[PDB]
Amino acid sequence: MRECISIHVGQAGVQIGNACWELYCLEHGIQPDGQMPSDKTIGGGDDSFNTFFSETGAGKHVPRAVFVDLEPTVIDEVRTGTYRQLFHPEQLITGKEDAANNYARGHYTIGKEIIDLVLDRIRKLADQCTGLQGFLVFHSFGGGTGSGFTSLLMERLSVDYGKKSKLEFSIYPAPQVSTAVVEPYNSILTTHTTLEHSDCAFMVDNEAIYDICRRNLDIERPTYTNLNRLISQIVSSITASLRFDGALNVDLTEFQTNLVPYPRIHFPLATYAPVISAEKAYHEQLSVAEITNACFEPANQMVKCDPRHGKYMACCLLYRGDVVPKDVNAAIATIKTKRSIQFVDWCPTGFKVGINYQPPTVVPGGDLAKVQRAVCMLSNTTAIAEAWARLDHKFDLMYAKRAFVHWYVGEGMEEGEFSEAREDMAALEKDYEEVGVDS
Amino acid sequence: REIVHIQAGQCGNQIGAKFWEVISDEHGIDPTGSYHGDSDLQLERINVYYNEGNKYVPRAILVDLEPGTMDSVRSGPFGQIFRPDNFVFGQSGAGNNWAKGHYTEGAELVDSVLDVVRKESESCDCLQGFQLTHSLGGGTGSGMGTLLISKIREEYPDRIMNTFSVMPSPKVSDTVVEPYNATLSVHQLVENTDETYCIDNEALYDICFRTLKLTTPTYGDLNHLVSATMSGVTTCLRFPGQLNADLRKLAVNMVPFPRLHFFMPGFAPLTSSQQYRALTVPELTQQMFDSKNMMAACDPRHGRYLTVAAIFRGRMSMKEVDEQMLNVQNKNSSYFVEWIPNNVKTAVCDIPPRGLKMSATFIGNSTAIQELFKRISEQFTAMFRRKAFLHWYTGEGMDEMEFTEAESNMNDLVSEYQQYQDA
Amino acid sequence: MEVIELNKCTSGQSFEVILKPPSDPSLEEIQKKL
Amino acid sequence: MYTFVVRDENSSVYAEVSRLLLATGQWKRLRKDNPRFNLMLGERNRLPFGRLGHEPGLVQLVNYYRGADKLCRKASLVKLIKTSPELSCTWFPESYIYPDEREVFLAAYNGNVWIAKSISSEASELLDFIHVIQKYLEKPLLLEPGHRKFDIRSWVLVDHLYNIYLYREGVLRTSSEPYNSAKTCHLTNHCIQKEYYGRYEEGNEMFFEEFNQYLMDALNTTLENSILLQIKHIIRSCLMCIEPAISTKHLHYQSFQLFGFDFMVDEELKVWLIEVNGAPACAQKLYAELCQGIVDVAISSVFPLASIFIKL
Ligand SMILES: COc1cc([C@@H]2c3cc4c(cc3[C@H](Sc3nnc[nH]3)[C@@H]3COC(=O)[C@H]23)OCO4)cc(OC)c1OC
Ligand SMILES: Nc1nc2c(ncn2[C@@H]2O[C@H](COP(=O)(O)OP(=O)(O)OP(=O)(O)O)[C@@H](O)[C@H]2O)c(=O)[nH]1
Ligand SMILES: Nc1ncnc2c1ncn2[C@@H]1O[C@H](COP(=O)(O)OP(=O)(O)CP(=O)(O)O)[C@@H](O)[C@H]1O
Ligand SMILES: Nc1nc2c(ncn2[C@@H]2O[C@H](COP(=O)(O)OP(=O)(O)O)[C@@H](O)[C@H]2O)c(=O)[nH]1
Ligand SMILES: [Ca+2]
Ligand SMILES: [Mg+2]
Ligand SMILES: [Mg+2]
Ligand SMILES: [Mg+2]
Ligand SMILES: [Mg+2]
Ligand code: NA
Repeated sequence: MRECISIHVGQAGVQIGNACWELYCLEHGIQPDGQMPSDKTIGGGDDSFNTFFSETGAGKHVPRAVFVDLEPTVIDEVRTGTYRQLFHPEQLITGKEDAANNYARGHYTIGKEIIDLVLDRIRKLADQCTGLQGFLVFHSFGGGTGSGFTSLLMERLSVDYGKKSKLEFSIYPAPQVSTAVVEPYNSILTTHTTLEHSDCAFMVDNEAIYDICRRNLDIERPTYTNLNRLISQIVSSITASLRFDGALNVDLTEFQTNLVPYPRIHFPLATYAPVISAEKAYHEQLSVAEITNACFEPANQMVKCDPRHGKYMACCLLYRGDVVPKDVNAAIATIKTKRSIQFVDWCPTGFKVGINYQPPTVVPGGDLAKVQRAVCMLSNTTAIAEAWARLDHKFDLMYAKRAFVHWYVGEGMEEGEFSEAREDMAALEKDYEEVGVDS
Repeated sequence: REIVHIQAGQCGNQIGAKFWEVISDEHGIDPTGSYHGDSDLQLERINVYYNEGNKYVPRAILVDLEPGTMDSVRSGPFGQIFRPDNFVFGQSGAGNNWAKGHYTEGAELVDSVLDVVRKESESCDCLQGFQLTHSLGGGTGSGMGTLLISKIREEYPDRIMNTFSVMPSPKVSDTVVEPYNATLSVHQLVENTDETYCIDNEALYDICFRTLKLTTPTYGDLNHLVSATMSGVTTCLRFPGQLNADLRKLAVNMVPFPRLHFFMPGFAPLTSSQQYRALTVPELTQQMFDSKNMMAACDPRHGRYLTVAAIFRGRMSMKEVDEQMLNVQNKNSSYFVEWIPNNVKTAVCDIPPRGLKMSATFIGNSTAIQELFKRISEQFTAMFRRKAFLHWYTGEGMDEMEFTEAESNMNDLVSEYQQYQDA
Repeated sequence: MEVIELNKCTSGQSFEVILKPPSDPSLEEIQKKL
Repeated sequence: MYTFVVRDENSSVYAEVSRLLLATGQWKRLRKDNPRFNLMLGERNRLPFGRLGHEPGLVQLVNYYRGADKLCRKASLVKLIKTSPELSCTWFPESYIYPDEREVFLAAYNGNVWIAKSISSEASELLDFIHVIQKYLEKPLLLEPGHRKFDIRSWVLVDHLYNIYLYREGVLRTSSEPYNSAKTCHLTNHCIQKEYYGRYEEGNEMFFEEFNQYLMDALNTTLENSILLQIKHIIRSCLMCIEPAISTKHLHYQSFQLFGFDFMVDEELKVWLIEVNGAPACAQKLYAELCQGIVDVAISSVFPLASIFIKL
């Protein structure tokens, strides 16, 4: 067994991290006080769920998790929440005043002050690990902390843990879900600074989550709780293979091996189905063919884009519930003859498939209904570059007038870092075009 | 994240005391400082404006160079609630003279004020910055107030400075020297504030006369408008919710270039109350953005919105708010700049003000504000070309050169706003 | 359409299905920037 | 009140379309780069499809199908017709390379005239002028009097539901020069005919009413039976083939697009697809009617206000 440490930075990373660990405890039968009746080895073990939980002599299962926010109000709702007893004080880290939606303030001004503390508290978790695999980092692209401090931390994690893998779950900004006007700046700045320190990054576009919440849960104006509980379902689908018995994506290195042939093109598209309203009394249970077909519907993707106008490098299908290989291959054969599914020429046209028989867990009283089967598709397609092009375009509009730039220079950042960052994203966009388009 | 409020001069302390009456009510604080409210959103962020026998005390400093108006605050409805040591006043007055407030009378009193500021700042767990109420047309709020702002910046250079600045108008004038005092003050604000709400007495008078059909508006009528605006514009600072704003995020998001930090507020429904028909969300959005509803006498259709922040208060359809807000931009896209994407943001708060089941308040950084600085510049120039009334200022040690430089800096400001109306 | 590397356990199974074959800054440099 | 933008000033057809939108008082034109639009009349090249459909509270529609170029450029169309199981045929001339299928072109070369574009009887002459080599139709149907050649242009509208609408009015673009099989009586391009005309029909443009009468008098058949059935067959085959690749059915933005199909007719009244055009112009006589039909079925179907087409 090899351990994974989760790190949650800024408001989005913390509040999403709250939802995930709530879900993880439900999936594993761990009560809010940290007790786990199913676990018969008291105070130790190297089961699969021990990758994410350590154990005390008292029998308490403790998340290998750190929560970090440069303001105390969000983390305080963990301290005093439903799982207070799960975490211990050392894992919740709050500063005094936040980064004010400003990457440069989160990265340079406040980050300097707090990085050594955060690294020290992570070291206390790494020391309890007999074989640390690396880190899962949850954060927004857009926040001052989520963008500015995350990038400083990722740089320092590559220093202090050079051999360890680092995975990201990144919340990509969408005006429908309250955004700062400078979020394009923050997004580009932090992608540039984090690009070479992350081995695999799952972008989640708030616009996509928001619309799924409106369309499939028929919530008229979804809350952060609605958004985060759906996001946590997808995150849990992605991390299940680390926490349960299985042979696919069983450690962080396999994510890179299976999803990322080229280190810079390391942003897989996630597509999830089905998402069913819980106040919908009687709903037909979707079949393997249907939920697999729904994986090629842009309306189910975590980032809206058109994979038909791009090329695939890698594709993993992650099923939960009543699913057998026979049905998967039937559904795939059908889909190959009707969908437009082009792989690059230097890659096998195929699917790695993982099945966990336990159907998804939902939060009692949440807006998602139990289903008897679901699937998360992870595909590395060049079509996700549409998300970069969109963001890059908004950055250009504002930067052409140097709008807001003075806030960043006033924190000690050189204007040249904007151009550095933007030029990196320009290369990134052209790497995608080289890989996935022909003239 | 505590705010320290300072109110200076006659106007400053009058609209200041109304602000505290209004929000004290909204948070359930009675004149004696004891909380007797019925909801817990009221107390959740109460410490932003109040210090804590479980009584709440405004973190407010009351400043004036003559004792009159502050005797009136101490006798007013909520007068008991202010900390007695936070009244800081002299005897001489400022004679509606910027130089007296800034250089002679005010200089004598400013260190006493900073001692009270310092004491309030020390009892702060994490000081956000300062909020000052004042007019620009008099002597104490204008001259001493900008002197305070400068001294505060020097002692707290990493904190935010926010002002509600009442701009003078010939339609509601006390003295002819108001353009001089206002021009000298704007120069101070361009340099030493991060955010200034322009509260234009011309716009308030027009609104009282035309819309509210009050034919003889008093300062009490004008101040009813300012009170409603100050409450709405501070809502997201004082109440918990979706979006918990603060002074620094305000400035980062609304100010694309450091000198263009002068905002036009807007409010709906405009009231003198007397009406029980609550407005539909479409109507709030329509009126709020109507020129006849903005507290600065500027035509937004003569300029462009750089940034806009709107807050809707009461119980109403979030879905309908977003629809109407998006409607207004998508129907007049010409009045929003292309080079700041998604520059209109909207918040909601369930807790309506008093006497209203729903309201809307608008914060706008519009290039049309240049019209207000032009108006002042014209009035300034009409007198200054003849050096009229200047002896009031040279008698206090000032030289004409200082007026010339202030005129120049304000014309520069007008130019800069026009530069981005044509971008 | 080939099915390879099939692994089964009590919790589920995994496999691969093939449809067609194919044709760092230092601690000091950080501290300086900060 | 709907909003739209105009990013192709050279568009004859959508210049008329926008002027009709304005003349309803319910459509407002914004500046080119304003993102807050309902309708985009996009540019011909590098239209930014990835930025469409991301504006909150805006249903967005664009007048091009992303991916349609595969039908609408001659190399792509030959490849498309050759590798698509649903066409790869009979109504497309044997077509074939870069300056591959060079060995294969010479293998069939063993009437042996061909044409290159992107006309000779000797392969050597054109391989060194070099692109696609297409079998030249040596036995066209010749209009008389005039012993002359022609091509048929059909306008086809595909709406956001991927319904296919064939405009009632075609146009024959005719050669005004008798056909000599031993390059102007061979190219019916109108710009080539009014530069190297006006003889028999105004503009070397014969419309359907007259051409049908001609077939009735000269051949005892109709335009519908002898030609249009094949035309409708071909339009459906091409567009239904590419439908899964370009359909905006479940997309975050919607497309429609106007196409111009160019057909040849041979001596036995068989119809041949020559090419498909993704940015066609119209016949002046027909602009009013067709641009109004575009607004009715392509634009107001998505954005309603307060048939000239055959449904294929
Ligand atoms: C002082 O009251 C408000 C301030 C803002 C304001 C604010 C003001 C803006 C703006 C953005 C934003 C951002 S919004 C955000 N949501 N998530 C991150 N950032 C931030 C947040 O905190 C803030 O303080 C910023 O764009 C133009 O004007 C906004 C308001 O309503 C929308 C408030 O009432 C009108
Ligand atoms: N999905 C989701 N998005 C969130 C959540 N909270 C904030 N966001 C998004 O995150 C971005 C804002 O960054 P935040 O994480 O809130 O800000 P922060 O990291 O705390 O940084 P500062 O407050 O500036 O110090 C915006 O795009 C929000 O829409 C959340 O709980 N869930
Ligand atoms: N195999 C073929 N057989 C007979 N005539 C042909 C032919 N290919 C082309 N032509 C003639 O050439 C003329 C136009 O050729 P083509 O359609 O290939 O290029 P084009 O000028 O139309 C490019 P576009 O219209 O897409 O801008 C046709 O009208 C036709 O008379
Ligand atoms: N809106 C409003 N304006 C005021 C009020 N009192 C004075 N003014 C204006 O303030 C300016 C005069 O300044 P004032 O505050 O009285 O002088 P000060 O005491 O020296 O600061 C003039 O432009 C007046 O119109 C008030 O209560 N409300
Ligand atoms: Ca155990
Ligand atoms: Mg935060
Ligand atoms: Mg181990
Ligand atoms: Mg006075
Ligand atoms: Mg043509
Ligand atoms: Na004195």
